[PDB]
Amino acid sequence: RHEKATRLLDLARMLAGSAEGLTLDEMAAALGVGRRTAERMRDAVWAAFPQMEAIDDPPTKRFRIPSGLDGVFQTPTAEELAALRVAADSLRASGADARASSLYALEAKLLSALRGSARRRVAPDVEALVQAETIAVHAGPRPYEDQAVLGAIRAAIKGLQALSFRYEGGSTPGRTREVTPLGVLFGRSNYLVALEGKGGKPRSWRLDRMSDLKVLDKPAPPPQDFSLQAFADESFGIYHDEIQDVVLRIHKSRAEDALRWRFHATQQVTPEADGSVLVTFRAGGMRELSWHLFTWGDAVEIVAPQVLKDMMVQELREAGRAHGAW
Amino acid sequence: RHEKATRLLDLARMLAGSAEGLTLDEMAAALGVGRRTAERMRDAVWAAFPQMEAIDDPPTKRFRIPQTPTAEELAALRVAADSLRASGADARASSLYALEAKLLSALRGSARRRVAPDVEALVQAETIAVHAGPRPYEDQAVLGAIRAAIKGLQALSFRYEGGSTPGRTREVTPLGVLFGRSNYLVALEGKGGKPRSWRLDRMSDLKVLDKPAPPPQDFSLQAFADESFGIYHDEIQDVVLRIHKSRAEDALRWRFHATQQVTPEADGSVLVTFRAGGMRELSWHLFTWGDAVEIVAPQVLKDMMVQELREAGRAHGAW
DNA sequence: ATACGACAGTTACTGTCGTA
DNA sequence: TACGACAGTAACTGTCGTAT
Repeated sequence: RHEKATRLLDLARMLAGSAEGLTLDEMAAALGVGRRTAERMRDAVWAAFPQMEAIDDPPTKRFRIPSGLDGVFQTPTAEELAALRVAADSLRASGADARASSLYALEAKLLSALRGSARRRVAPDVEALVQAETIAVHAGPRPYEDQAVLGAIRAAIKGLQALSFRYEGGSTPGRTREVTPLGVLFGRSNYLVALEGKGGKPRSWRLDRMSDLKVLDKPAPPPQDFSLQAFADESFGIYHDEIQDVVLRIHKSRAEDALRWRFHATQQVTPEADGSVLVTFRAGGMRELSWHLFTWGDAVEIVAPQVLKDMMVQELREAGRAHGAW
Repeated sequence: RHEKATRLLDLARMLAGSAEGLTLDEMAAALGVGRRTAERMRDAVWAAFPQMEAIDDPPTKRFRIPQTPTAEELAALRVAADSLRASGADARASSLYALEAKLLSALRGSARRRVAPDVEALVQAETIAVHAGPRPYEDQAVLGAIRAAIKGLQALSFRYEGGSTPGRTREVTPLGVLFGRSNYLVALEGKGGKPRSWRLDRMSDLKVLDKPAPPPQDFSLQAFADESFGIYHDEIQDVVLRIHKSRAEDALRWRFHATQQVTPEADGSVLVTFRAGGMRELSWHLFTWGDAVEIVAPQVLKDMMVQELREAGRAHGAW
């Protein structure tokens, strides 16, 4: 059959580039195949590539392939070249010209490394596909994706040196302040997560207001424990508040849409027996949450926390008087 | 054991050795498996490697098959695929990850291991703020027909579980796929006129038809995408907003529509022209401005607004 | 020629369980 | 771990034809 051998030669790919070895669990997690069949694939890949090295990492053996597969399995396929540029174009069409420029550069190198003769062959079908699909563009402020602002910032955190720049807003606009670069979070605007000097909690800043950029030659590292994605998932979006358990009651009117809906990274989607759906999660940013609570109209009732009652009826009198409801 | 997967790759190993073509009458001997199964191996590789060509010397067949980027590139490709896997977009992620693999594979060691520790320094110095909305229903298979029928220019007979006529199959011209709230297939019910959009959630028991259905020479999927602000294609109203003086900054650098024009003021406000339908979806986006917005044109925007406002207004005791 | 199917019969497909 | 084995059960196999 075909389906069975596809997933094998894809695992051979997963090991051909790890360069440290993804252990049997880390090699069979991207497949969810199972233990013993994963080891059977280990021998099928050895019976495919007897140069595949096993290396220890007690308490486990990590496996890698050091010398590349056959070129048959390395030169990319149509849908993958296509899906690279549909996303790179999506960035170009979301004002994110730098994030795109990098992926475009990839595509260029990815095609000159294809033998010229074969490129012309499946150059067109790529274009057919990229035309055929399109990604939505929801409405949200233009991303402040300037390379010079991102050249200093992907390098301040590289040498782990500090950085001082001029920002506008907050309680004190204009203060050219020095901070601890952690990483950039791409969102509605573009935001940089960083910390002032020492002491406190990592504040928020919008790239749109960055001038006087220098790579402050005064090294300063972060708290080693900290992954930026963890700080990301704190809030329901951007605004960082006192993190809040929330629980929502969805009518049956929108039951089966609530099942496949995605509120937060910490969802608790278990259905009431009587048709409703109760959803609990935990994050800050309770106003942006009310904004998403418009989308459901009369199909959800804020049950807890009762701070959402305040924020919701707040924004329904804030946009209700200015429109002509009450 | 596990023979089926390993004995097959050794077929593509010779389809890359030939460059002139091997026939079933040969391959069935160079594998010792027999002809009727050799006739299935070709189909298998053709499903993996459409690059396999069939040089035909009458009256038999023959068969043959025909970098070093910056950390920045790799980390950006990675973070993209991750923001895909974090959205439920399984089909579009699975491919960006595969593309990272196939070029990591083709890198020499002392460099592929020299910049392997550098990728993740970046991959955790950025992460993308995934947004609330349904999981895009992307199953490799129920988009696989659609790609075949767009390449082969064929038609797509598919059952549909929604839209006032659910239960039986119906033919359309496969025109495009718009990835949005959910995932969408825009098609022409019949031919001529304007396109109607179908949610992929409710399309199953598809089949590509050997009755090739050609699309018009002059259709633009991005245009139709713009035709409705957001998703559902209402009438195209000429939309006209005024944003109060405060949120000019984000308005001036906002992106309401692809056919939008941001005209500033003198009194303090900002004037907004654009043109597309979707009154509900836009009343939603205008809730996220509060009271800095005065709807001018059309009149149905005001209505859809007050409709979907007091619907929650009496629902949440705020009125 | 090859594509291509139906149809008994077989022997790999899982997951689970054992010892050196 | 690197390893078989258990049936338990769906796919793999090859005789046999149809189909230009």
